[PDB]
Amino acid sequence: MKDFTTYLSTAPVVGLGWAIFTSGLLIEINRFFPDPLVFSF
Amino acid sequence: QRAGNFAPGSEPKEYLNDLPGNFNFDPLELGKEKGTLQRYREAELIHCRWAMLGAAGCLAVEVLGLGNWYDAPLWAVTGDKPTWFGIEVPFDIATILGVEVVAMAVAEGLRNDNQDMEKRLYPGGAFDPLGFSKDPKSFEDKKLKELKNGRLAMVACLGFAGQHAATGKPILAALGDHLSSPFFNNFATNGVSVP
Amino acid sequence: EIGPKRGSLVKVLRPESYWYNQVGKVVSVDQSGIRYPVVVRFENQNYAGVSTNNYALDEIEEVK
Amino acid sequence: AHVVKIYDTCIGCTQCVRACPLDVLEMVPWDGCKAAQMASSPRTEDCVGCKRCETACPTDFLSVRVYLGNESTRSLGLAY
Amino acid sequence: DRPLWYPGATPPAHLDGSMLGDYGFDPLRLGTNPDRMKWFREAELTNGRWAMAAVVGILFTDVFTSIGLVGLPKWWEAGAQTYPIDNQTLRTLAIIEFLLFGWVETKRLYDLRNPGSQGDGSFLGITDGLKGTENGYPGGIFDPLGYSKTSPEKLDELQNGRLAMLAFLGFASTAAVNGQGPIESLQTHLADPFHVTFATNGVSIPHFTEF
Amino acid sequence: DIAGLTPCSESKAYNKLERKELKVLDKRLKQYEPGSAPYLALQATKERTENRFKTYAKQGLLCGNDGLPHLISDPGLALRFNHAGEVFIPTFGFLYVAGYIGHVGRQYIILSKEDAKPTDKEIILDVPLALKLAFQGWAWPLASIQELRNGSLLEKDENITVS
Ligand SMILES: CC(/C=C/C=C(C)/C=C/[C@@]12O[C@]1(C)C[C@@H](O)CC2(C)C)=C\C=C\C=C(C)\C=C\C=C(C)\C=C\[C@@]12O[C@]1(C)C[C@@H](O)CC2(C)C
Ligand SMILES: CC(/C=C/C=C(C)/C=C/[C@@]12O[C@]1(C)C[C@@H](O)CC2(C)C)=C\C=C\C=C(C)\C=C\C=C(C)\C=C\[C@@]12O[C@]1(C)C[C@@H](O)CC2(C)C
Ligand SMILES: CC1=C[C@H](O)CC(C)(C)[C@H]1/C=C/C(C)=C/C=C/C(C)=C/C=C/C=C(C)/C=C/C=C(C)/C=C/C1=C(C)C[C@H](O)CC1(C)C
Ligand SMILES: N[C@@H](CCC(=O)N[C@@H](CS)C(=O)NCC(=O)O)C(=O)O
Ligand code: SF4
Ligand code: SF4
Ligand SMILES: C[As](C)(=O)[O-]
Ligand SMILES: C[As](C)(=O)[O-]
Ligand SMILES: C[As](C)(=O)[O-]
Repeated sequence: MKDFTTYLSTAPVVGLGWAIFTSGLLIEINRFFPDPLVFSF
Repeated sequence: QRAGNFAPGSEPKEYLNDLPGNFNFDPLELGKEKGTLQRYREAELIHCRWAMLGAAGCLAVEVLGLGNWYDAPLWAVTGDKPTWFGIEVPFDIATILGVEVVAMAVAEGLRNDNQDMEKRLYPGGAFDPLGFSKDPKSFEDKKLKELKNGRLAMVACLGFAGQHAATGKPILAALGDHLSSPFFNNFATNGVSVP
Repeated sequence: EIGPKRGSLVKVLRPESYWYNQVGKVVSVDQSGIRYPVVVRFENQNYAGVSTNNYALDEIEEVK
Repeated sequence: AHVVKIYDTCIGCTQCVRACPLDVLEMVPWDGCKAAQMASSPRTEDCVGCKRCETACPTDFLSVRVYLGNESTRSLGLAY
Repeated sequence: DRPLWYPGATPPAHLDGSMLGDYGFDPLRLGTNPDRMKWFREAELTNGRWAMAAVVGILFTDVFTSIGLVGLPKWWEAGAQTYPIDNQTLRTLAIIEFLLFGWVETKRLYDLRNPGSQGDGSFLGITDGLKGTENGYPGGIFDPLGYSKTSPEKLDELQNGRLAMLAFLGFASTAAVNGQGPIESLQTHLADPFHVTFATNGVSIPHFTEF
Repeated sequence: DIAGLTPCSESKAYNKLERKELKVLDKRLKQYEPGSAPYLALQATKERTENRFKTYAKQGLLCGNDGLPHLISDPGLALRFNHAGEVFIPTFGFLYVAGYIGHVGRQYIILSKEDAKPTDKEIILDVPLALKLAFQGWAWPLASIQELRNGSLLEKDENITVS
């Protein structure tokens, strides 16, 4: 468990956890909010 | 000697201690070198004197009703001879410029060769034939007086050209406009001053 | 007795040295007498991968 | 040929000689700490300029630098 | 130090020192450097003091409007009613505002820089009264109500200023999505407290309450 | 009217392009029954395409002789008009996010220079420290300017140069 949590600080973590968070966030923003190309005002 | 601070409580600048008209101004910390400050004070005094003359003339033209300071040389394009109180001086366009160039050349060249660092600023002898500078205490006071009154004339003359550029009206006309309705006739209501 | 105290960190001023203006502890200032007495030790590698070097005493200077 | 130099920056590690493939440089008296040797280039007719002696020299900066010069049969490694 | 913002187990680092309205709230550690803390203190003071005199114009003036005594307009269009007025000092207002402020804001600026530093013959004969006891707490201004020993009433001022800054933020956030004024929103919310709520206006999710 | 461009509602080419797209969609939309999945997919696609074309034409965005939208990037032309969102506020939003990122990364890489073998921390990150700094950088403009006045970001010329 300890060595596993230590292993979870490398490429297989943020760099995966990161950029997975970001791809998901961007895809969800483009899905709920379909086609933005200019701000509200 | 020091006449005041531009901002009360501002930290003094050691460059300007023994200078006339000291207000602790220089904020960009120019003239810090001991050599440039002399030239810069020649600039002050000479610009102040030229300004004061120009402002006096611009005001006098309109006060006595002869016309506009902006329309002064403008006759050169129509061709009508120039006038000083309608005396109708007869000289042409090229003669004026030539005599100006030669006279300014002679006078400025004589002025430049003084090499008396204190007289390059405050000449003596023939330039004050009345002898107002003989009294040491009154001389400093009149120095401060001309410095202040020329610092006004320098700002006024820039206000002359700035006013005319946004609104073509003359000096006294714009002053009367403002004194008529102060809150309406302003520089933000020009439409050109502030975008 | 010649060079800086051992264990005291010092910087480098060898103009041609990978380690320049940055600090490094001294291994042992050579007391036997030689032109490059101060042996400084650095943790970060160089282009060659070496960690230590010996310098002259007219080149090293004080701490930051 | 290849002008080889050896500066005073040296510790006498005896490594740039057990690494040179052409046995070009020697190590004769130097007043050091533990080994007390300094490198020298007595002969250059056989030096090819491979810069293998500059890779093993741990001195910072390097103690030996090969000033590239003109080529010959030895300097071009030509068996023909 | 007065009670903490989190009641339990949240240690402050540099807020153990005495200061007005200190509840140990600084999660982002923006006031670690003492000089910047000394600046942000005056920042709070000028913001709070300004928002209180503003929310009163929105609160105490609209309470009479709802009751029907006065017919003043709401603040989200009180600015538009002015210049259409017959006697309207048109928008030479903003620039004269800036001039008249600047002249005083610079005095306060240089006083914070050199505390209590007002030349002797700098301002006509009133140089004397312009010296401030402390930063952001000048003397010559409050006529009465400062010569007590219990000077730590500044807690009331700071708490009311924070409450009024929240008040104006809520005013701007309401009059932007609720469409009505603060008093009107309050009265509709007392009328029916379950339907008029930020959940129905401001968040995008619950708008899909399709059974 | 700026740059000879016209608001994008009065563009005959823009409406012609919308009609072209809708015809191209419907020609292969008519291949499936109204109950199947592909039909619903094409229906939703047409929905958000019509939504594209409707929602753009609000607050004003100029389309040229080609009918396509053209972003105005000059501050001043986005002012005196209604174009401040074309690219003026997105600039500040990206600046905010990029600040945020650089601030957090710098404070991380600085706070790691003190412990033994910092290189390890660059291949085995301090996840809780990174999470803490990630939720503390959204005031970075305040911290940056005053950390600049502070001087804790200027290195006093103690780095490796060659000249
Ligand atoms: C005000 C001015 C310049 C102002 C500059 C200033 C204050 C600089 C200030 C600072 O440097 C300090 C001090 C310290 C630094 O750290 C900071 C800054 C801020 C940089 C110039 C005026 C300059 C004024 C001048 C030269 C006036 C001359 C008038 C002339 C020539 C008029 C001619 C005629 O009007 C007549 C007389 C008759 C008409 O009929 C015909 C014509 C020809 C139009
Ligand atoms: C809310 C606010 C600021 C909020 C600050 C927050 C949340 C900060 C919180 C934290 O930083 C701390 C503390 C500690 C950090 O470690 C963490 C965070 C979390 C970062 C400012 C209000 C600021 C409030 C101000 C300045 C109010 C001024 C209002 C004015 C001028 C209104 C004027 C008029 O409304 C009238 C009166 C009448 C109308 O008709 C016309 C107009 C013109 C609209
Ligand atoms: C200094 C001095 C000195 C001298 O000598 C004496 C004298 C004169 C006394 C002085 C002065 C004084 C003064 C001016 C005072 C004032 C204060 C204020 C204004 C406050 C307010 C203050 C204010 C405040 C708190 C406010 C608050 C508010 C709030 C919370 C609000 C809330 C709300 C909201 C959100 C929204 C909704 O829709 C509505 C409501 C529900 C309502
Ligand atoms: N009146 C604004 C134009 C933007 C605007 O506010 N339009 C009105 C409709 S003409 C609006 O959107 N009102 C929204 C609301 O009342 O909530 C301006 O001066 O440019
Ligand atoms: S360049 Fe090669 S051959 Fe020449 S001395 Fe160095 S190691 Fe020997
Ligand atoms: S390899 Fe370099 S340091 Fe080692 S003995 Fe040879 S010249 Fe000296
Ligand atoms: C405004 As104009 C007549 O000076 O070009
Ligand atoms: C008081 As300060 C460091 O913001 O000028
Ligand atoms: C978003 As609004 C109430 O200012 O039109």
